[PDB]
Amino acid sequence: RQYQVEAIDFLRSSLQKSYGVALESPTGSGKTIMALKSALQYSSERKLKVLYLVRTNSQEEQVIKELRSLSSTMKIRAIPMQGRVNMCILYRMVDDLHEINAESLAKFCNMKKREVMAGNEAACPYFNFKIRSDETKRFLFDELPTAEEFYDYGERNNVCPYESMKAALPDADIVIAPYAYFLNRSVAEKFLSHWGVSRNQIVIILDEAHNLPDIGRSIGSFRISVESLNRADREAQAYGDPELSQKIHVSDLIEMIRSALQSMVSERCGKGDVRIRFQEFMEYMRIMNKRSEREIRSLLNYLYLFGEYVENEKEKVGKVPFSYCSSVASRIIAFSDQDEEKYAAILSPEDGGYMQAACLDPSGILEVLKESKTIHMSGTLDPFDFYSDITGFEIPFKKIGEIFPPENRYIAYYDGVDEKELDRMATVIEDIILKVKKNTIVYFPSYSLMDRVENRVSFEHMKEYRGIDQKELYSMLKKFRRDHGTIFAVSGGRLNELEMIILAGLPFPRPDAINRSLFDYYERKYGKGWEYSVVYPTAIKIRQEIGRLIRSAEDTGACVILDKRAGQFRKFIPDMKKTSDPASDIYNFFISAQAR
DNA sequence: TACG
Ligand code: SF4
Ligand SMILES: [Ca+2]
Repeated sequence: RQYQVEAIDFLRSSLQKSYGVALESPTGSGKTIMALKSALQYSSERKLKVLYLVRTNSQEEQVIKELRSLSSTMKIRAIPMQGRVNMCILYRMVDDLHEINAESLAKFCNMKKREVMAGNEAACPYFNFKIRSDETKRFLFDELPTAEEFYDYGERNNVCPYESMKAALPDADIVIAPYAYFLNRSVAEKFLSHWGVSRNQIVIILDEAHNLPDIGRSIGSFRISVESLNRADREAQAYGDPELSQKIHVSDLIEMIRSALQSMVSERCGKGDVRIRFQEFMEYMRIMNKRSEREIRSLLNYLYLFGEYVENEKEKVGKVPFSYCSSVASRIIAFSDQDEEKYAAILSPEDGGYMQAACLDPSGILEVLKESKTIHMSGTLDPFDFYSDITGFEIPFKKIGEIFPPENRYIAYYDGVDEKELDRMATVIEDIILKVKKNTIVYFPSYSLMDRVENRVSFEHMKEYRGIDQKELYSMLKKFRRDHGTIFAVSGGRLNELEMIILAGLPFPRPDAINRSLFDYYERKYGKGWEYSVVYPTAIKIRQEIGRLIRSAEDTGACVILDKRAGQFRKFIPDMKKTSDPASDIYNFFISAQAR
């Protein structure tokens, strides 16, 4: 109700006079409706389309549900859009590649469609008149499936989801797409073109925008792994392993690359990840092979031209024209030409060994979004100054504070909590749990600590473990909402029903190379390394978790933070109490709330 | 100064 009116007003007027707007508003405030109504209002006046970017299928389904409602209220021409990597049914049938890209799939699809047009309808049996049928268009526009549901619909009806989405798109006013789809600039431009629209002509809603920095860093980062090298090696043998020069064959070049990477990892990586200089890869190359830099560069160029050859050979024989040689050479070459200030060259022994261009500053990647009107929504994004510096977005901001009765939520920190430190941490967690007897999830900073703590004990509990799983995460959540007690999980993972959360320590980031790189970056740039690389991400983590506790005026919930250093976060959690025995303090809180 |  009332919080929504003033937020919509603020969002609407802000768009007239700025390139975007940022709204913080708590969980349960209806961010997606506030954004939709503001954007639709604004866009109807000026004849613009609306693009809603989401990071996960869960954010996707939330938005698509809201949009389905409005559909009765008003006429809503919305579809999901995703690229061929997720929506092409055919290629995972005819091939099992371990890496893929959009361009290889365009070439592959276009060839399949030509074969179908030439009268070989079985070449791709998904490419048929149904792509443009009233049945298909009605299901998209009237049912408004998620991309997952539409893929499932497409399999069942023998019709291609990708092409169907693309055919409906000129007639969509609203598109729900992954950040990863739209922020791929190559893909983006084809996509705007099939939409029939310029960047000037859209309002983009950035769902859960507090992730925007990491979404930028992630799409801006790339790596070269040993395993990628190995797949290139195989590809080289299959395609003739030609001389690139001198008496250096493709496989020799690959061996040079791999052995350099392996030597770097063996000599440089101690405790874990380490930051190196970009030219160091080249140095190893030069010294191990007694070659100049210009000679190694020429060989890398020859390796890319070889990959071009492989893509061409694959294409003409009907395969997906993806080349690991091409993919590897372009990453090695880009790795060596990277902005030494905005990026960190990172060496890791993880996953068999890799080298990475870690994008430290996402403002560059995120900048194309300024060509559109943007709406940045999150529960978890003040101090805006921090967001602005980091994203490069200088736009009006409004915080909707608390909308729900403050007495229905108890947040506290306890300062009592090494091998003795664990035993205390466990004893403290135990009293709270056994004594309070309510549906709880305990968040740990690390899996190690989770395990270390998961004895002493015990009480029944479940664990968002190791490499869950996607499927298993659902069975787990569903268990927790019925035969329901205590869940353990880590702050990195994908996490009435939820009544308590216990933070077994503050989820500070690991002091690894990337994080130290980010610290150094923001320290050199703003003298705020600690604030931007440690404090702000941790506050965000904490609030996202707390935020799930109350999603209604009548919802009840407690959170306790088992950490001395928690008072430091009051400036992001201003209502937080200190406690000296949280067991009883919390216990008494739930009694009070039971009174009505 | 202060991150697992
Ligand atoms: S029509 Fe669809 S399924 Fe067939 S190749 Fe193209 S994208 Fe893949
Ligand atoms: Ca190519």
